[PDB]
Amino acid sequence: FPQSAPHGVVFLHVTYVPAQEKNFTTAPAICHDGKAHFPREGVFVSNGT
Amino acid sequence: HWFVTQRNFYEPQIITTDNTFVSGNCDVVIGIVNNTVYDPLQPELDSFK
Amino acid sequence: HWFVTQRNFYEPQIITTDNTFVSGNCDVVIGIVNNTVYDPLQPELD
Ligand SMILES: *[C@@H]1O[C@H](CO)[C@@H](O[C@@H]2O[C@H](CO)[C@@H](O)[C@H](O)[C@H]2NC(C)=O)[C@H](O)[C@H]1NC(C)=O
Ligand SMILES: *[C@@H]1O[C@H](CO)[C@@H](O)[C@H](O)[C@H]1NC(C)=O
Repeated sequence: FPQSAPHGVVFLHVTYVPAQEKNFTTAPAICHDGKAHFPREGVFVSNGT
Repeated sequence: HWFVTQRNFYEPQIITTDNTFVSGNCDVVIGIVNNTVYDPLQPELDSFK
Repeated sequence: HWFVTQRNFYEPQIITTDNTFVSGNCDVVIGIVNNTVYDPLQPELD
């Protein structure tokens, strides 16, 4: 949102910074019965099991 | 009905699993549309069995 | 035969509906070449 100032302009950039994160046992891909699979939007993760 | 078209030239297309991928669930989906698509495998099996 | 390859490297593949979408009616485009794609459902009903 722009904001006027005397002989200048002041912005109010609204950002989106990720908060706390957890560690996961990712993997490049996945395959069942001899058929490699790949992620389509995100990245694979693992709850642990 | 809905279409899937590129972002620079209007090319309306029949939404299909051909050019669409799934990474979520209706519960997780907001304003989910109870809208169906075409699967090019069901009618063929019943016709020729 | 007709093959679908990536942009830079040359890696031919069997032209399949999984790697190609549909649009239009083929009656308006120019340069269309008649060809057959593979339907995976055929072996499942033999
Ligand atoms: C899309 O389908 C969902 C499937 O549950 C519908 O959700 C239910 O719709 C019925 C319709 O009478 C309601 O009684 C339920 O309360 C809804 N929720 C559940 C958990 O059953 C949803 O309404 C459908 N959307 C539209 C626009 O019809
Ligand atoms: C491609 O198939 C259509 C289907 O009828 C036919 O009319 C057309 O002549 C074919 N193309 C060529 C080059 O023969």
